[PDB]
Parts: sequence; structure tokens; C-alpha cells
Amino acid sequence: HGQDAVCEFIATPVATDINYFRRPCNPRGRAAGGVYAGDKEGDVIALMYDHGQSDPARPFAATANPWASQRFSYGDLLYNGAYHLNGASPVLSPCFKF
Amino acid sequence: WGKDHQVLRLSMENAVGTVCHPSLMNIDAAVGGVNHDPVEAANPYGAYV
Amino acid sequence: YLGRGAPPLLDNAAAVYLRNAVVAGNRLGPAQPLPVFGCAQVPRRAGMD
Repeated sequence: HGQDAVCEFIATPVATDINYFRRPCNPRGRAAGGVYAGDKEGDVIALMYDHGQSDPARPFAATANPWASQRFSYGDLLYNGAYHLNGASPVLSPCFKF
Repeated sequence: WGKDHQVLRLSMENAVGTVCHPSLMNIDAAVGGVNHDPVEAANPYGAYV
Repeated sequence: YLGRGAPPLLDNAAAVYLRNAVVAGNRLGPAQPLPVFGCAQVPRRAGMD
């Protein structure tokens, strides 16, 4: 059929709304782009990882997934470039980008 | 709907900052300001102890 | 809790519990105290979509 895709799994709470994932949405749960920057000094580390604040894409709740969005969460420890648990395998990690 | 396919949810627990402020009990301008144009006693029963 | 124009509760041990339970995470939750002369200053989130 063609090139093999690679499907990477991320743990989520079972009580996340399935209205989230009907839209373009983040697999890490908290929208973290530098396009959402507010031209502060270190805004996008706190746009990504500060949880007193709220998600820019969903302003009313902070995260959609607490195991992924947070620093030192389970989503972070697997797929971050600093920790590189999937750093030896030549298979492409799709979530290495996120 | 907001500016998207986002469905948005009000859910009265959001209203906890509006009504639980302690101006709900502040009625001094209410009872005192309306207390002009006095209507006479229309035979009170449960208004007296 | 941004703007004050009303008396608070008399039990101040009740007033802070009513206030720090609302304020503690809002998008519109005020600063550290409110100023006497000044504004609530409404602390900014790092981004908005």
C-alpha cells in the first residue's frame, strides 16, 4: 500500500471531552506554539508549561491532558529531545516535534 | 459555538464569581431608597412578632 | 473582586475564604492586593488564540 506509517500512543485521562479532538487540536493537550507568543521575555516556556495560566486554544480549562502538557509529565519524559528515550531507534517519532 | 467548531460550555459553576461576591447582601439602598411614598398597613399578620 | 463599591462581610475570617476561593485561578483574578489608588491590573496570560 505504500510507506509504513508509525503510530505513537499518548496516555490520556478517559474523562477528556471528545468534543476536543473534533477540531485541529494538540496531542500534548496545551497549545504551545511560538505563534501564540506575546513578545514577553520568556513567555513561551510559560505558554507551554505554566499551569496557573490557561490554554490559549481553550481558555476555560488549563490542559486537556495533564500527563502530556506538563513539564516532567509522562508525555514529556518520553518524547522530549532532552531525554531521548527514542533516541537510538531509527524509526521516526512523530511526537518528537511536539 | 465560538469562532470555530468549538462548542463552549457555560455551566452555572462558572457563575460562582458573579453571585458569591458580598454585594448580594447589600440592600441598604434598596430597602431605604424605596421606602419613600409610604403605603399604609394593610392589616399585617405574619409581619409582627 | 476586581472592583470594590460595596462593604465586605463582617467576619473577616469569612471574607478572605470567600475571596481566595474565587480569585485563586481566574483569567480575571486580580493581583496580590488591590491598590487603594490604582487599578486591579488583571494579570496577562502568555498567549491567546
